[PDB]
Amino acid sequence: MISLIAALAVDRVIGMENAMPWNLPADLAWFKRNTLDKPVIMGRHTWESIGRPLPGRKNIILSSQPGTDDRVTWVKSVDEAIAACGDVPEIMVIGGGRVYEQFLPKAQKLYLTHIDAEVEGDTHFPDYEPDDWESVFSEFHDADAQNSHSYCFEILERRLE
Amino acid sequence: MISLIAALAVDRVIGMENAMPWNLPADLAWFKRNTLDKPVIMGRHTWESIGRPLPGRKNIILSSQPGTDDRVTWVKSVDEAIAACGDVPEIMVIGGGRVYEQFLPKAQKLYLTHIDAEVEGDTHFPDYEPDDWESVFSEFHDADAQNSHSYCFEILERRLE
Ligand SMILES: CCc1nc(N)nc(N)c1C#C[C@H](C)c1cc2c(c(-c3ccc(CN)cc3)c1)OCO2
Ligand SMILES: CCc1nc(N)nc(N)c1C#C[C@H](C)c1cc2c(c(-c3ccc(CN)cc3)c1)OCO2
Repeated sequence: MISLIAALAVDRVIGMENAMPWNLPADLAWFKRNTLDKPVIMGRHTWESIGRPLPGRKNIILSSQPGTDDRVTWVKSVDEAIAACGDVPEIMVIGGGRVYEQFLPKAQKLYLTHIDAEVEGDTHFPDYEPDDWESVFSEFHDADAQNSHSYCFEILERRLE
Repeated sequence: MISLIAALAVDRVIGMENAMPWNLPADLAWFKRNTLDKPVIMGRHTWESIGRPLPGRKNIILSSQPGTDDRVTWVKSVDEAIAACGDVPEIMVIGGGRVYEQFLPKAQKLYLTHIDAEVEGDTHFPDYEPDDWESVFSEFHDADAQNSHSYCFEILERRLE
Protein backbone atom coordinates (compact mmCIF):
# COMPACT_ATOMS: atom_id res chain seq x y z
CA MET A 1 0.00 0.00 0.00
CA ILE A 2 0.68 3.72 -0.47
CA SER A 3 1.84 5.91 2.44
CA LEU A 4 2.57 9.64 2.67
CA ILE A 5 5.35 10.74 4.99
CA ALA A 6 5.74 14.44 5.78
CA ALA A 7 7.04 16.87 8.41
CA LEU A 8 4.47 19.58 9.22
CA ALA A 9 4.85 22.90 11.04
CA VAL A 10 1.82 24.75 12.48
CA ASP A 11 -1.14 25.13 10.11
CA ARG A 12 0.28 22.17 8.16
CA VAL A 13 3.01 24.18 6.43
CA ILE A 14 5.66 22.01 4.75
CA GLY A 15 9.09 22.83 3.36
CA MET A 16 12.34 21.36 2.12
CA GLU A 17 14.66 19.80 4.69
CA ASN A 18 17.74 21.98 4.04
CA ALA A 19 16.18 24.84 6.03
CA MET A 20 15.32 24.98 9.70
CA PRO A 21 13.18 23.56 11.62
CA TRP A 22 12.76 20.72 9.08
CA ASN A 23 16.38 19.99 10.07
CA LEU A 24 15.26 18.24 13.26
CA PRO A 25 17.76 15.36 13.42
CA ALA A 26 15.11 13.29 15.20
CA ASP A 27 12.76 13.69 12.23
CA LEU A 28 15.54 12.73 9.82
CA ALA A 29 16.10 9.48 11.73
CA TRP A 30 12.34 8.89 11.84
CA PHE A 31 12.21 9.46 8.07
CA LYS A 32 15.13 7.12 7.38
CA ARG A 33 13.62 4.49 9.66
CA ASN A 34 10.23 4.45 7.91
CA THR A 35 11.51 4.62 4.30
CA LEU A 36 14.41 2.17 4.59
CA ASP A 37 14.31 -0.41 1.79
CA LYS A 38 11.03 0.91 0.38
CA PRO A 39 10.51 2.60 -2.98
CA VAL A 40 10.03 6.37 -2.70
CA ILE A 41 8.03 8.65 -5.01
CA MET A 42 8.77 12.38 -5.09
CA GLY A 43 8.09 15.45 -7.24
CA ARG A 44 10.70 17.27 -9.34
CA HIS A 45 11.49 20.08 -6.85
CA THR A 46 12.01 17.55 -4.08
CA TRP A 47 14.32 15.61 -6.39
CA GLU A 48 16.10 18.88 -7.16
CA SER A 49 16.54 19.68 -3.44
CA ILE A 50 17.94 16.28 -2.54
CA GLY A 51 20.36 16.26 -5.51
CA ARG A 52 20.97 12.49 -5.53
CA PRO A 53 18.93 9.32 -4.95
CA LEU A 54 18.13 7.93 -1.54
CA PRO A 55 20.27 4.79 -1.29
CA GLY A 56 19.23 1.19 -1.63
CA ARG A 57 15.72 1.57 -3.06
CA LYS A 58 13.87 2.63 -6.16
CA ASN A 59 13.57 6.42 -6.48
CA ILE A 60 10.71 7.47 -8.74
CA ILE A 61 10.25 11.10 -9.85
CA LEU A 62 6.75 12.14 -10.91
CA SER A 63 7.03 15.03 -13.41
CA SER A 64 5.59 16.25 -16.71
CA GLN A 65 9.20 17.08 -17.86
CA PRO A 66 11.56 14.52 -19.43
CA GLY A 67 14.07 13.04 -17.04
CA THR A 68 17.61 14.38 -16.64
CA ASP A 69 19.26 11.77 -14.42
CA ASP A 70 19.45 8.08 -15.14
CA ARG A 71 19.96 7.00 -11.54
CA VAL A 72 16.23 7.34 -10.91
CA THR A 73 12.99 6.49 -12.69
CA TRP A 74 10.96 9.29 -14.26
CA VAL A 75 7.21 8.96 -14.83
CA LYS A 76 4.39 11.21 -15.90
CA SER A 77 1.32 9.93 -14.05
CA VAL A 78 0.33 8.59 -10.66
CA ASP A 79 -0.48 5.13 -12.06
CA GLU A 80 2.87 4.95 -13.81
CA ALA A 81 4.57 5.87 -10.53
CA ILE A 82 2.69 3.16 -8.64
CA ALA A 83 3.36 0.49 -11.30
CA ALA A 84 7.07 1.35 -11.31
CA CYS A 85 7.32 0.28 -7.65
CA GLY A 86 6.45 -3.32 -8.54
CA ASP A 87 4.95 -5.76 -6.05
CA VAL A 88 6.00 -4.46 -2.62
CA PRO A 89 4.30 -4.16 0.78
CA GLU A 90 4.58 -0.35 1.06
CA ILE A 91 5.23 2.64 -1.23
CA MET A 92 6.49 5.87 0.44
CA VAL A 93 5.45 9.23 -1.06
CA ILE A 94 7.98 11.76 0.25
CA GLY A 95 6.81 15.13 -1.20
CA GLY A 96 6.27 17.71 -2.17
CA GLY A 97 2.97 19.48 -1.81
CA ARG A 98 1.66 18.71 -5.29
CA VAL A 99 2.68 15.04 -5.07
CA TYR A 100 1.04 14.65 -1.62
CA GLU A 101 -2.19 16.06 -3.06
CA GLN A 102 -2.11 13.67 -6.03
CA PHE A 103 -1.44 10.58 -3.91
CA LEU A 104 -3.67 11.31 -0.92
CA PRO A 105 -6.78 9.61 -2.41
CA LYS A 106 -4.96 6.31 -2.90
CA ALA A 107 -2.93 6.59 0.32
CA GLN A 108 -3.87 4.27 3.16
CA LYS A 109 -1.41 5.46 5.80
CA LEU A 110 0.15 8.78 6.92
CA TYR A 111 3.39 9.26 8.84
CA LEU A 112 3.26 12.83 10.16
CA THR A 113 5.85 14.75 12.17
CA HIS A 114 4.08 17.62 13.95
CA ILE A 115 6.80 20.20 14.61
CA ASP A 116 5.98 22.81 17.23
CA ALA A 117 7.32 25.75 15.26
CA GLU A 118 6.36 28.75 13.14
CA VAL A 119 7.45 29.00 9.52
CA GLU A 120 6.24 31.25 6.73
CA GLY A 121 5.33 29.12 3.75
CA ASP A 122 3.15 28.93 0.67
CA THR A 123 2.68 25.16 0.48
CA HIS A 124 0.60 23.11 2.95
CA PHE A 125 0.16 19.39 3.44
CA PRO A 126 -3.24 18.28 2.06
CA ASP A 127 -6.26 18.83 4.28
CA TYR A 128 -7.06 15.23 5.15
CA GLU A 129 -10.58 14.73 6.48
CA PRO A 130 -10.31 13.82 10.20
CA ASP A 131 -13.34 11.60 9.61
CA ASP A 132 -11.63 9.21 7.18
CA TRP A 133 -8.41 8.79 9.18
CA GLU A 134 -7.82 6.97 12.45
CA SER A 135 -4.79 7.97 14.50
CA VAL A 136 -3.14 4.74 15.66
CA PHE A 137 0.15 6.03 17.06
CA SER A 138 1.60 9.24 18.45
CA GLU A 139 4.79 9.96 20.31
CA PHE A 140 5.65 13.40 21.72
CA HIS A 141 9.17 14.65 22.34
CA ASP A 142 10.52 17.72 24.15
CA ALA A 143 12.98 20.08 22.54
CA ASP A 144 16.51 19.08 23.60
CA ALA A 145 20.12 19.91 22.71
CA GLN A 146 19.97 18.43 19.18
CA ASN A 147 16.33 19.28 18.44
CA SER A 148 15.39 22.94 18.58
CA HIS A 149 11.61 22.49 18.94
CA SER A 150 9.28 19.93 20.42
CA TYR A 151 7.80 17.49 17.94
CA CYS A 152 5.31 14.64 17.80
CA PHE A 153 5.38 11.66 15.46
CA GLU A 154 1.98 10.41 14.44
CA ILE A 155 0.72 7.55 12.25
CA LEU A 156 -2.78 7.48 10.82
CA GLU A 157 -4.59 4.83 8.84
CA ARG A 158 -7.53 5.27 6.50
CA ARG A 159 -10.87 4.30 8.01
CA LEU A 160 -12.06 2.36 4.98
CA GLU A 161 -15.09 1.13 6.88
CA MET B 1 4.20 20.35 46.60
CA ILE B 2 3.75 23.25 44.16
CA SER B 3 2.65 22.64 40.56
CA LEU B 4 2.13 25.03 37.63
CA ILE B 5 -0.64 24.23 35.18
CA ALA B 6 -0.84 26.17 31.91
CA ALA B 7 -2.06 25.94 28.31
CA LEU B 8 0.65 27.02 25.84
CA ALA B 9 0.41 27.94 22.15
CA VAL B 10 3.50 27.95 19.89
CA ASP B 11 6.54 29.78 21.29
CA ARG B 12 5.00 29.31 24.75
CA VAL B 13 2.44 32.09 24.37
CA ILE B 14 -0.29 32.02 27.04
CA GLY B 15 -3.63 33.79 27.29
CA MET B 16 -6.93 33.90 29.13
CA GLU B 17 -9.40 31.09 28.47
CA ASN B 18 -12.32 33.22 27.24
CA ALA B 19 -10.66 33.59 23.82
CA MET B 20 -9.88 30.94 21.26
CA PRO B 21 -7.88 28.44 21.06
CA TRP B 22 -7.56 28.37 24.88
CA ASN B 23 -11.24 27.37 24.66
CA LEU B 24 -10.30 23.77 23.81
CA PRO B 25 -12.97 21.85 25.76
CA ALA B 26 -10.49 18.99 26.15
CA ASP B 27 -8.05 21.31 27.93
CA LEU B 28 -10.81 22.60 30.19
CA ALA B 29 -11.61 19.04 31.28
CA TRP B 30 -7.89 18.34 31.74
CA PHE B 31 -7.63 21.49 33.87
CA LYS B 32 -10.67 20.60 35.98
CA ARG B 33 -9.38 17.05 36.42
CA ASN B 34 -5.95 18.11 37.71
CA THR B 35 -7.12 20.97 40.00
CA LEU B 36 -10.17 19.27 41.53
CA ASP B 37 -10.15 19.58 45.33
CA LYS B 38 -6.76 21.32 45.39
CA PRO B 39 -6.05 24.90 46.43
CA VAL B 40 -5.37 27.21 43.49
CA ILE B 41 -3.18 30.33 43.42
CA MET B 42 -3.70 32.95 40.71
CA GLY B 43 -2.79 36.57 39.92
CA ARG B 44 -5.24 39.49 39.93
CA HIS B 45 -5.92 39.60 36.16
CA THR B 46 -6.66 35.88 36.13
CA TRP B 47 -9.02 36.41 39.06
CA GLU B 48 -10.59 39.28 37.13
CA SER B 49 -11.08 37.11 34.01
CA ILE B 50 -12.69 34.24 35.88
CA GLY B 51 -15.03 36.55 37.84
CA ARG B 52 -15.86 34.06 40.61
CA PRO B 53 -14.02 31.38 42.60
CA LEU B 54 -13.39 27.88 41.34
CA PRO B 55 -15.71 25.71 43.43
CA GLY B 56 -14.88 23.47 46.34
CA ARG B 57 -11.32 24.58 47.11
CA LYS B 58 -9.32 27.46 48.48
CA ASN B 59 -8.80 30.23 45.91
CA ILE B 60 -5.83 32.44 46.74
CA ILE B 61 -5.13 35.67 44.83
CA LEU B 62 -1.55 36.96 44.87
CA SER B 63 -1.60 40.76 44.43
CA SER B 64 -0.01 43.93 45.80
CA GLN B 65 -3.54 45.54 45.87
CA PRO B 66 -5.99 45.11 48.75
CA GLY B 67 -8.65 42.50 48.17
CA THR B 68 -12.11 43.32 46.82
CA ASP B 69 -13.96 40.02 47.19
CA ASP B 70 -14.35 38.07 50.40
CA ARG B 71 -15.01 34.73 48.74
CA VAL B 72 -11.29 34.27 48.16
CA THR B 73 -8.06 34.82 50.07
CA TRP B 74 -5.83 37.75 49.13
CA VAL B 75 -2.09 37.72 49.85
CA LYS B 76 0.88 39.87 48.99
CA SER B 77 3.82 37.46 48.75
CA VAL B 78 4.65 34.00 47.48
CA ASP B 79 5.29 32.66 50.99
CA GLU B 80 1.98 34.02 52.22
CA ALA B 81 0.26 32.32 49.29
CA ILE B 82 1.92 29.00 50.05
CA ALA B 83 1.17 29.19 53.80
CA ALA B 84 -2.48 30.00 53.07
CA CYS B 85 -2.89 26.59 51.38
CA GLY B 86 -2.20 24.77 54.65
CA ASP B 87 -0.91 21.21 54.81
CA VAL B 88 -1.98 19.62 51.51
CA PRO B 89 -0.35 17.22 49.03
CA GLU B 90 -0.42 19.60 46.03
CA ILE B 91 -0.84 23.34 45.35
CA MET B 92 -1.95 24.36 41.82
CA VAL B 93 -0.67 27.67 40.38
CA ILE B 94 -3.09 28.55 37.57
CA GLY B 95 -1.68 31.83 36.10
CA GLY B 96 -0.97 34.25 34.87
CA GLY B 97 2.41 34.99 33.41
CA ARG B 98 3.77 36.95 36.36
CA VAL B 99 2.53 34.37 38.89
CA TYR B 100 4.06 31.48 36.88
CA GLU B 101 7.40 33.30 36.91
CA GLN B 102 7.26 33.88 40.67
CA PHE B 103 6.35 30.28 41.49
CA LEU B 104 8.54 28.43 38.99
CA PRO B 105 11.59 28.21 41.33
CA LYS B 106 9.59 26.44 44.04
CA ALA B 107 7.51 24.38 41.61
CA GLN B 108 8.23 20.67 41.42
CA LYS B 109 5.78 19.68 38.69
CA LEU B 110 4.38 21.18 35.45
CA TYR B 111 1.13 20.28 33.72
CA LEU B 112 1.43 21.71 30.20
CA THR B 113 -1.09 21.67 27.36
CA HIS B 114 0.80 22.19 24.09
CA ILE B 115 -1.78 23.60 21.67
CA ASP B 116 -0.88 23.39 18.00
CA ALA B 117 -1.99 26.90 17.14
CA GLU B 118 -0.81 30.43 16.39
CA VAL B 119 -1.79 33.32 18.62
CA GLU B 120 -0.38 36.82 18.88
CA GLY B 121 0.48 37.53 22.49
CA ASP B 122 2.72 39.54 24.76
CA THR B 123 2.98 37.11 27.69
CA HIS B 124 4.87 33.79 27.58
CA PHE B 125 5.08 30.89 30.00
CA PRO B 126 8.45 30.97 31.83
CA ASP B 127 11.44 29.53 30.00
CA TYR B 128 12.00 26.42 32.09
CA GLU B 129 15.45 24.89 31.65
CA PRO B 130 15.03 21.56 29.79
CA ASP B 131 17.95 20.31 31.90
CA ASP B 132 16.16 20.60 35.27
CA TRP B 133 12.87 19.02 34.14
CA GLU B 134 12.09 15.43 33.24
CA SER B 135 9.08 14.77 31.05
CA VAL B 136 7.21 11.84 32.60
CA PHE B 137 3.97 11.86 30.63
CA SER B 138 2.67 13.09 27.28
CA GLU B 139 -0.52 12.38 25.41
CA PHE B 140 -1.21 13.71 21.91
CA HIS B 141 -4.67 14.31 20.47
CA ASP B 142 -5.89 15.13 16.96
CA ALA B 143 -8.16 18.04 16.24
CA ASP B 144 -11.77 16.79 16.18
CA ALA B 145 -15.30 18.22 16.07
CA GLN B 146 -15.15 19.81 19.55
CA ASN B 147 -11.44 20.71 19.52
CA SER B 148 -10.30 23.02 16.75
CA HIS B 149 -6.56 22.25 16.94
CA SER B 150 -4.42 19.29 17.89
CA TYR B 151 -3.02 19.38 21.39
CA CYS B 152 -0.70 17.42 23.65
CA PHE B 153 -0.88 17.14 27.43
CA GLU B 154 2.47 16.85 29.13
CA ILE B 155 3.62 16.46 32.74
CA LEU B 156 7.14 17.26 33.85
CA GLU B 157 8.83 16.83 37.18
CA ARG B 158 11.85 18.68 38.52
CA ARG B 159 15.10 16.72 38.30
CA LEU B 160 16.25 17.57 41.81
CA GLU B 161 19.16 15.17 41.51
C1 LIG C 1 13.68 14.22 6.47
C2 LIG C 1 12.65 15.22 5.97
C3 LIG C 1 11.40 14.63 5.90
N1 LIG C 1 10.74 14.31 7.00
C4 LIG C 1 9.53 13.75 6.96
N2 LIG C 1 8.91 13.45 8.08
N3 LIG C 1 8.94 13.50 5.79
C5 LIG C 1 9.56 13.80 4.66
N4 LIG C 1 9.02 13.57 3.48
C6 LIG C 1 10.81 14.38 4.68
C7 LIG C 1 11.47 14.70 3.50
C8 LIG C 1 12.01 14.96 2.52
C9 LIG C 1 12.65 15.27 1.25
C10 LIG C 1 12.72 14.01 0.42
C11 LIG C 1 13.96 15.70 1.40
C12 LIG C 1 14.34 16.96 0.96
C13 LIG C 1 15.61 17.38 1.07
C14 LIG C 1 16.55 16.59 1.60
C15 LIG C 1 16.21 15.35 2.05
C16 LIG C 1 17.14 14.47 2.60
C17 LIG C 1 16.70 13.23 3.03
C18 LIG C 1 17.61 12.33 3.57
C19 LIG C 1 18.95 12.67 3.66
C20 LIG C 1 19.88 11.79 4.19
N5 LIG C 1 21.10 12.49 4.62
C21 LIG C 1 19.39 13.90 3.22
C22 LIG C 1 18.48 14.79 2.69
C23 LIG C 1 14.91 14.87 1.94
O1 LIG C 1 17.76 17.24 1.61
C24 LIG C 1 17.55 18.51 0.97
O2 LIG C 1 16.13 18.59 0.69
C1 LIG D 1 -8.79 25.97 31.41
C2 LIG D 1 -7.69 26.95 31.04
C3 LIG D 1 -6.47 26.53 31.55
N1 LIG D 1 -5.86 25.46 31.06
C4 LIG D 1 -4.68 25.05 31.53
N2 LIG D 1 -4.11 23.98 31.01
N3 LIG D 1 -4.08 25.70 32.52
C5 LIG D 1 -4.65 26.78 33.05
N4 LIG D 1 -4.10 27.46 34.03
C6 LIG D 1 -5.87 27.23 32.58
C7 LIG D 1 -6.48 28.35 33.12
C8 LIG D 1 -6.98 29.28 33.57
C9 LIG D 1 -7.57 30.46 34.19
C10 LIG D 1 -7.68 30.22 35.68
C11 LIG D 1 -8.85 30.72 33.74
C12 LIG D 1 -9.15 31.91 33.10
C13 LIG D 1 -10.39 32.19 32.68
C14 LIG D 1 -11.39 31.31 32.88
C15 LIG D 1 -11.14 30.13 33.50
C16 LIG D 1 -12.13 29.19 33.75
C17 LIG D 1 -11.77 28.01 34.38
C18 LIG D 1 -12.74 27.06 34.66
C19 LIG D 1 -14.07 27.29 34.31
C20 LIG D 1 -15.05 26.36 34.58
N5 LIG D 1 -16.24 26.59 33.75
C21 LIG D 1 -14.43 28.47 33.69
C22 LIG D 1 -13.45 29.41 33.43
C23 LIG D 1 -9.87 29.81 33.96
O1 LIG D 1 -12.56 31.82 32.37
C24 LIG D 1 -12.26 33.13 31.87
O2 LIG D 1 -10.83 33.31 32.03
